[PDB]
Amino acid sequence: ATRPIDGLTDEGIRETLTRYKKIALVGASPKPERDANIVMKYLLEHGYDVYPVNPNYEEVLGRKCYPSVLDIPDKIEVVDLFVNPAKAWRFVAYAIKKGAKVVWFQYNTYYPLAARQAGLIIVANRCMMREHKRLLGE
Amino acid sequence: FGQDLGKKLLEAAAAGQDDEVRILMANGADVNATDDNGLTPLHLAAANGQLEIVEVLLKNGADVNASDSAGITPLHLAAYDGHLEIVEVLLKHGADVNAYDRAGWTPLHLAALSGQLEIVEVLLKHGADVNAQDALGLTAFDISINQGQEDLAEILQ
Ligand SMILES: CC(C)(COP(=O)(O)OP(=O)(O)OC[C@H]1O[C@@H](n2cnc3c(N)ncnc32)[C@H](O)[C@@H]1OP(=O)(O)O)[C@@H](O)C(=O)NCCC(=O)NCCS
Repeated sequence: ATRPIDGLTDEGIRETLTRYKKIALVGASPKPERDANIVMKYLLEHGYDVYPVNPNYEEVLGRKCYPSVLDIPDKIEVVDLFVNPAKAWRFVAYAIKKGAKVVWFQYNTYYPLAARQAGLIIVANRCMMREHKRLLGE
Repeated sequence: FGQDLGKKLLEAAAAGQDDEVRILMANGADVNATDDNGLTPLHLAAANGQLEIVEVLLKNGADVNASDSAGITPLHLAAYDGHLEIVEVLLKHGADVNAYDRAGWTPLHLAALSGQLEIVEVLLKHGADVNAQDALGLTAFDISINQGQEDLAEILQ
């Protein structure tokens, strides 16, 4: 059930994890019950520049939180998605406008209208935290 | 303020809060509210696999065949995300087994795409068009074969 929906290899995964530091995190939040919370904590803790995106917050984990991706001042490379499958696919389009190189769908977030829209490189049904732990972790 | 109540209904449904959905409903919120893109509480409850909440939305008259601006319906979402019980119910309450989204996909194309056997079975049972074609002229048959699961293609002939 944790089966990769993309067909990249982990040389491919090591690459994005390794060359890209600029991460937009969509669906970010202060709730602990949200998986987005722990993952953001973990990214921030391992050298990534993480900008949270959630219009229901001005701020998250001590970082200015933005209404939209278009809203972020500096460059972004990777868009990390924590929203509903009925919803996530819409961020492909925004990432492309932003000039991003990757869109990452965390678990239960992907819906195939996203292939029809896609740079870019798509990651689907994987965790940025778990892949990091496995590939680069001590 | 119905807007606030509608946004509250949407989240509770998506989150599977039985109790809460009861408070908003018995307190006036529209079971047929929508967000900016035409999503309804049923879409979100079917996406996330919240069965009992799917039942209570339908009993109180939620449109079973509501579509967003990309032409997506609750039956699309329940079939791509593998929620069978919810498929069974949706069809019982009249879901259009052959609705097309923006990409031109039906719920059959979609069950094939993430490879649900039991959900392919129920759809063919309820009259699914095994020769429906998407924007690229492909069928649910072509698809599972691309993906290498002959048995499905076998059942989807
Ligand atoms: C997607 C998931 C969060 C479920 O979502 P949901 O219950 O349907 O709720 P929503 O999809 O509507 O949104 C989730 C959140 O992002 C927000 N959000 C909603 N719409 C948004 C938008 N258009 N833009 C940005 N954020 C949005 C929320 O308001 C919210 O958090 P909150 O509860 O603090 O307000 C859940 O399945 C999940 O966490 N998936 C990934 C889990 C995973 O990858 N874990 C890995 C462990 S290693």
